[PDB]
Amino acid sequence: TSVKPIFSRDMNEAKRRVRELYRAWYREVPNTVHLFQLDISVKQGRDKVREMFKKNAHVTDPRVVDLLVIKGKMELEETINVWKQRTHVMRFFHETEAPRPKDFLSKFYVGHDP
Amino acid sequence: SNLIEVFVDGQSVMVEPGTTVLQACEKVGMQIPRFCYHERLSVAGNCRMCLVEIEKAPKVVAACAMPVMKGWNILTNSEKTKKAREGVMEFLLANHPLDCPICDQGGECDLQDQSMMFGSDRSRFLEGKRAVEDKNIGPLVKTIMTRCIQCTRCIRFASEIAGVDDLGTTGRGNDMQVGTYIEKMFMSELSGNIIDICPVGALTSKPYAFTARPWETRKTESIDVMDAVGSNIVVSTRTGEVMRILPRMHEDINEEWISDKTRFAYDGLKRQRLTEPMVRNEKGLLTHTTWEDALSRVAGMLQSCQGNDVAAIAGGLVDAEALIALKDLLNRVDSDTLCTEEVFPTAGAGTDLRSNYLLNTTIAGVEEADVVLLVGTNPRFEAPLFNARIRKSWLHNDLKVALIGSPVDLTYRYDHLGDSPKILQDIASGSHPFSQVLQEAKKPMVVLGSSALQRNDGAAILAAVSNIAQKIRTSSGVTGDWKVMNILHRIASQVAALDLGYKPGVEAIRKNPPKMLFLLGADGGCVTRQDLPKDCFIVYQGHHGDVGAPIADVILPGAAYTEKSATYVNTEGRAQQTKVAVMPPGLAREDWKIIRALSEIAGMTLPYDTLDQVRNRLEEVSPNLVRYDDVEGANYFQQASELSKLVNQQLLADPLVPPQLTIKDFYMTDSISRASQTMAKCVKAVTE
Amino acid sequence: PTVKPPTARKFIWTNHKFNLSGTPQQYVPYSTTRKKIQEWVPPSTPYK
Amino acid sequence: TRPTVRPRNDVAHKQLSAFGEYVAEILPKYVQQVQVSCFSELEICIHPDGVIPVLTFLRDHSNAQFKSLADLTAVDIPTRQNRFEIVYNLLSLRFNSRIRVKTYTDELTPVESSVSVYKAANWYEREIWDMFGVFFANHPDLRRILTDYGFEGHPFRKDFPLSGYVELRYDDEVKRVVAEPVELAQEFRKFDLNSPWEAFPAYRQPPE
Amino acid sequence: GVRTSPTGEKVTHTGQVYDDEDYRRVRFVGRQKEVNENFAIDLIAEQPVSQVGSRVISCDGGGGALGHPRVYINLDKETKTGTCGYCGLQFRQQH
Amino acid sequence: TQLITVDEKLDITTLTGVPEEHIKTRKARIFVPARNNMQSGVNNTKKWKMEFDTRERWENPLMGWASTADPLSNLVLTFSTKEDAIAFAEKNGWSYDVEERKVPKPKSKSYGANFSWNKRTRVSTK
Amino acid sequence: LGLREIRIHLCQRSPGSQGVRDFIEKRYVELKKANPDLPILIRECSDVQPKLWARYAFGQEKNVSLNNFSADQVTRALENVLSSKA
Ligand code: SF4
Ligand code: SF4
Ligand code: FES
Ligand SMILES: [K+]
Ligand SMILES: [Zn+2]
Repeated sequence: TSVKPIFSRDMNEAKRRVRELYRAWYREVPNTVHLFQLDISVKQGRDKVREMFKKNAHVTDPRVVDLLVIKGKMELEETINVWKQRTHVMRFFHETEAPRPKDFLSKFYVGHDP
Repeated sequence: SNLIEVFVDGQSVMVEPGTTVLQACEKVGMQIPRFCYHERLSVAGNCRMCLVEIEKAPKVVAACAMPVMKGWNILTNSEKTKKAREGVMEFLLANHPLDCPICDQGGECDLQDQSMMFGSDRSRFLEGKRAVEDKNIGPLVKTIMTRCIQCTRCIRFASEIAGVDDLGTTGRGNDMQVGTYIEKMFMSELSGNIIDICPVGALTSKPYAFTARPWETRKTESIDVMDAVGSNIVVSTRTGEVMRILPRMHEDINEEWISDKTRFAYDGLKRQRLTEPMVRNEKGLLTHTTWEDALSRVAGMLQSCQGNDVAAIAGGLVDAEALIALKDLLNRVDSDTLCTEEVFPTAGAGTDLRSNYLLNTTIAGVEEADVVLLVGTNPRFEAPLFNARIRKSWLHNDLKVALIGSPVDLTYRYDHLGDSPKILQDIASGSHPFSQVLQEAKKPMVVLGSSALQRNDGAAILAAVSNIAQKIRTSSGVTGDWKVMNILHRIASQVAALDLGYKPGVEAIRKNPPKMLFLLGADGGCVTRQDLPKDCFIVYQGHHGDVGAPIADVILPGAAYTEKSATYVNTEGRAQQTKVAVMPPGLAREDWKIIRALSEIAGMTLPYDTLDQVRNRLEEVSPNLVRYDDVEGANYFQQASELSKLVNQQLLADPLVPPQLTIKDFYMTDSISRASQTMAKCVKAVTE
Repeated sequence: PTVKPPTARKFIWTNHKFNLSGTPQQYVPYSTTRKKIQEWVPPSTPYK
Repeated sequence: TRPTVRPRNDVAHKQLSAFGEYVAEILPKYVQQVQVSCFSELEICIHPDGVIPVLTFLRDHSNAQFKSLADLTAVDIPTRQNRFEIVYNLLSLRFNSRIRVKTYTDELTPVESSVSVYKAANWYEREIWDMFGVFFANHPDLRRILTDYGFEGHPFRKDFPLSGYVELRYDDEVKRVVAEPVELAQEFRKFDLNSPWEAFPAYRQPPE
Repeated sequence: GVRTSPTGEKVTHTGQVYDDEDYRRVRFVGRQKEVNENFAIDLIAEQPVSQVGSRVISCDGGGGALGHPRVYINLDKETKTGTCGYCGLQFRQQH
Repeated sequence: TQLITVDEKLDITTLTGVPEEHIKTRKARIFVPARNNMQSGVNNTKKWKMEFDTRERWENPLMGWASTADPLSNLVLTFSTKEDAIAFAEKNGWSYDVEERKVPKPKSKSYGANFSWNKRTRVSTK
Repeated sequence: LGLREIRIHLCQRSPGSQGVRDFIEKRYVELKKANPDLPILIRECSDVQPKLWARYAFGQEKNVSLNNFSADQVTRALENVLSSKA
C-alpha cells in the first residue's frame, strides 16, 4: 500500500495547496467579472467558487486532491490569460437548462428516470 | 481414480473412460467444428466435419463419436485435419443455394462461420445445384428445405426431447429429404426449439421473418413469466423495439429450450396496450386524463376507506416489488384483505412453512428420482420444461411414472392409475400395488399440481397427498436429504405472493365485500361486479386491458415484464430478476413507482424511493427473495403433516380433470397470449 | 443519345424535372413505417 | 506460401534478438521483458522508474544512437490495475533501426517527463495528459492541447462514451454559445460483429 | 396503383398514411407529400409466368453479372408456380 | 524512500469528469455474455462484459429514428476476470451487480447407446 | 390495536439459529393450535441472523433479535409479542 506521491506526503500539504488555490481564485474573481464584461456580480462568482470547492470536499487521498489542485491551477491559468471566452466562463453558470426535478413525484410525472 | 491420460497437441490431460475426442478437446479448451453434434442430442456422426487426426494412425476419426484411448495424441491443427475440414466444407457448399442475402440465418449462420474459419475461399463446382420442394409444418416454422444440409438434428430432437416422432428422412442418396412425407404440421409445446438447433437457414421463425438481422440487435438477459418454470431468456431488441426472444443456457431449469408461448408472446406484448390513465366521465365512459387527476381520485377514494373496506387482488404477472408496495399501502390503512386469483388451501399449515407450497426437491431432482407420481395435473402444458425434464429422466435414468387423473398424452408411457381422488386413500392404506411400488423406491417423488387445488376439496387432496408423502418418507428407504412432497405451480406470481404473506384465493373478498377494490393485473375474471356492492370503486393497474379494464373506474397503465427490472419467484423457490429491455409505452410507469406515488398523494408515504430500497424492504419481509439463482432449502415437513391432521375434509366424487387437455388450450392462458396474433394463428391451425 | 438511344423502360420518367428547392413542389421527409404499438380502445357502453 | 504470404526477414529477427539481449544485459535494473514480433519489431517493456535512464542510454550509446523520437502513445487497458501503457517509438538513423519502449502507470502515479532526453515529447506526452489524465512530473508546461477549455473528463479513456456529456448550441436569450446535456436525434447503433468461432489457434490462451 | 386517403393524402406502397388527428400533417401544408406512383408489387403482378419443360430452373434476373445471384427453383408442385426469391419472377412446369 | 502510505480505498470519481447523475443513479451489470443459441461457437463467452442499464429511447418526430438522452448506452467494457471488473466498478463509484459464470456440465456421450438391447435410449431411426 | 402477523427468520445450517430451530420442531404446532387466525411465517435463508418481526395495526413493525437464543428464550420472546398487542 506504499505509493509514489505526486506533490504532498500527507494531507497537511494538500490542504495547504487547497488553501493557496482558493486564495488565488478569490483574488481572481473580480478581475474575471470586470474583464469579461459578465452580467454576474462578484458575490455570485465567489459563491460559485465556494460551491465547487465544497462540492469537491469529500476526498481523503493525497494524490487525488493533488491532481484536483493541479486541474484547478490549469483552469486558473486559462482564466488569468484571455484564452477562455465569455461562454467558457459562463459554463459554470447553467442558465439555459431547465431545473431538474428533485422529489419523487415530479420525476414520476415527467418520465421513467430514477 | 480411473482417469486415463490422453494428449491434445502434445499437452497431457486426464479424462474419464468413455470420453470422446471432442469432449477431451473441449476440456483442453479447443472447439472442434461440428454440424450434427449436439450435447443434448444423441450422436449421429454423419456430417464428418469433426474429423481429426490421431498421431501414428493412418485414418482420420470422427471426434464426435470416437472414444479416446490411452496414450492417444490428438492433433487438432495438423495438415491433414485441415485438408479434411476443407474437403467437407467443399462438399457441404457444393449444393447449397446462393441465398445468403435473402436468408434469416445470415450473420449468425454456423455454416458461414465455419466456412470462413476452417473452409476454403473458392469453389470448383461447375455443375448445377439441386433444388428441394418446400414443406409446410405449421404457421410457426418457415421451411426452406433447399438450404438443409441433412444434419438430422430434426429427427433426433423430435424423437428424444419433443417425443413426437413425426420427422424423418425420405428417399435415398442425393435425393434424401427431411420432412413428414405428408401434409402434417409439427405442433408440439417445444416445436420452435428446432429453429434454435438448425445450423442453417432451413428452419426459421415465421413471425421473425425478414424483420431484423443479428448484428444490429441488442441482447438483454431476462426471465420468462409465462409459467412458473422461470426460464431464462434473452430478449433481442432493435432501436427500442422488441424483435425476438431466444433461450438462455441454464442447466438447472430450462437447459437450452423454452416453450412456444415464451418464444412467440412478444407480438401480443406489443398490442392492446394501456398507455394513459383513464377515468370515468359524466357519461360513464373511460376517457384519458393526466397522472395527477387519476392519482388524486384514487387517493381521495382510498382516504375514506379503513379496515376491511378496501381489498386487492393480485394477477398472474405481478412482480414482488409491486406486491410488497401494495401490501404496505393497504397495511397503512389496516387492511389485511390482500388476495390472489389462484387458490391454495390455507387450512392447517397454510403459507407459514415454505415446504408445503414449493417444488421441494429441485427441477433437476427428477434426474435423481426413480419413481415419480403425478396427481391431478397435466405437466405438458402447465409446465412444459418440467415435462421435458421428466421425459429426459425417463429416457436416460429409466424412470417410472404414474398419473392420477385424465389420461392425457405426456410424450412418454406412464401408468394411468385412474381419475378418482379416492385411489389416493388407497395409497396411504397400502391396498394398491403402487403403494408397494412407492415403498420399494429409493428416491420417490410425489408431484401435486396447483390446478388440482383449484377445486373446492383442495385441502383434502393436499392432506391426502401429504399423508402419502410422509408415510413413504419416514418408513421407506429415504435418506432424509431427499424431499418427496412437491407442488408444481402454474402462475409466475403465485410463489412470490405466498412468500410475502398474501391470502390465497379470493374467498376473503367474497366473505365481506369491500367498497373499494384494487386490481393489480387481475385479468382472470375471478371477481366481477356482480359479487361486489352497488357502488364499488374498482381501480385497475396493468399493462394489457383484457378483462379487468372495462369494469374498472380508474385505469393506471403499468409496465410489462420486459419493461422493468422485476423480481419473480419460480415454482421451486428460486428468486430471479428481469432486466429492462425496452421502456413502457406512452405514460405507462413502473408498478411500485405507481403505488409509491399513490401513497405520496394520499399522505401515507411508503419508506422507499428507489429500487434498492424496495429490495431492502423485500429482504426485511423475507430474505430469500433477494438471493438470486439460489434455491433455499425448505424444512419441517413433519410439522405441516401434523397440522394437516387437525381439520378433516372429505374428497368430492368428481374425477380429477386438468383444465388443459390438448394443445389447443395451451396457447392462450394469460393476457399477453390472448392479445397475440401468432397465438390466434396457432389455435386456428390446431382446431382446423 | 441521338446516335445511341438509352434503353426504354416503363418506369423511367418521361418528363425530367429540375431542382425544386424553395418551391411548393419540394421534398418533405417523413417516416414510411406504420404504427408500432397499438392502443387499447375502451368500450363505448357504460358499466351500468 | 509464395504469392499471397508476406516473406519473413530472418536476419533482421536475429539482429533484433541479439540487440534485445544486449540491452537487457546492460540495464538489468529497469527492463522487465524483451520480445521480438513475427514481423521483426523489438519491444522492450521496462519499469516506469527507469523511463529516464533507459531512453538516455538509447539516445547516447554508440551502439544504439536512437536519436529520433518518432512517436509517444498511451494505451488504455481497463482490465489491468496499471491501466495505462505508455509507448515510446525510437528511430536510429545511424544503424537504420526502430525500437519500442513500454512502461505502465495507473491514473494517480506520476511519470518522469522525457523532455530532457527528447524535446519533441514536450508536446507529445502533454497530449497524453489531455487524452488520458496521466500526469507527467517535471514537465515545463503541462496543460490541455486538444480539448475545449472548459472540457471536463479525459476522452480517450475507454470508460468515456463516444459522444460526450455536453454539446454546444447558440442561445438567443443569453446571446451566447451554451453547453447542454447531449441528446442525439439518432442513437449510435452498436453492432455486435464478433463471430463466436475461434479464428487463430496460435493465439489460443490456456483455460482456467 | 395509388389510393387516396379520405383526408386527401396519398398512401405509399408501404401503406403509410397520416391520421386525421395527427399533427405531423402540418409538415405538408404549403408543400407536397412525395410518393412513388410505380408500385413494385403491382408491376411484378403483370409479368406472365414462364412455362419450362424441366424439373428445376435457374434464375439470375437477366443480364448475367448485372442481375442477382443465381438461384435454382424446384417446380414439382403443380398447384402453385415457383417464384424467384430475388426478382419475383415465377415459373411453371408444362407437364 | 520517496514513498508514502495511503490505506484509504481508491476513489477517482472526482477526476473522471462524469456528471454525478450518471454516477449514483446507474446500475452496472457485470456478467459473462450468454452463448447465442443460433450458433454452437463458444468464443464469445471467454471474457467478462460490464455494461449498464437501458434508459428511454423514443421516436424522432421527423424521421421516426431512435433518439436517446443516455450517454452510457453503448458503453461495454471487457475484463479478463471477475475481480478486475469488480475493482474497476468500485474505483469509478458505480453501484454494481455481478452474476456468476454458467459453464455447461460435462455430459456422458455414447454412440452404442443408440443401439441398446433393453434400454429406452434406442433410436427409432438413424 | 393488535398484532396482525409474526415472522421468524432463521438459517438451516448456522449454529446461532439452533435454539430457534429447537423451537420449530418442538413448540410450534401447539402455537399454531393456539392462534389459528394469526399468520406465523417461518422463513429460512443461507446466512441470515435469527430475527423476529412483529407487524401491528396500521403498519407498525417491531424487531427482536433471536441470535444465540435458547428455545425457552425464544418462546419467552414470542409470548412477549403475543401478550404485548401494542
Ligand atoms: S443457411 Fe447460411 S449458408 Fe445457407 S443461405 Fe442462409 S446464411 Fe447462407
Ligand atoms: S432442417 Fe436444419 S436441423 Fe433439420 S436436418 Fe436439415 S440442417 Fe438439420
Ligand atoms: S460432428 Fe462428428 S460427424 Fe458431425
Ligand atoms: K435456424
Ligand atoms: Zn431471379
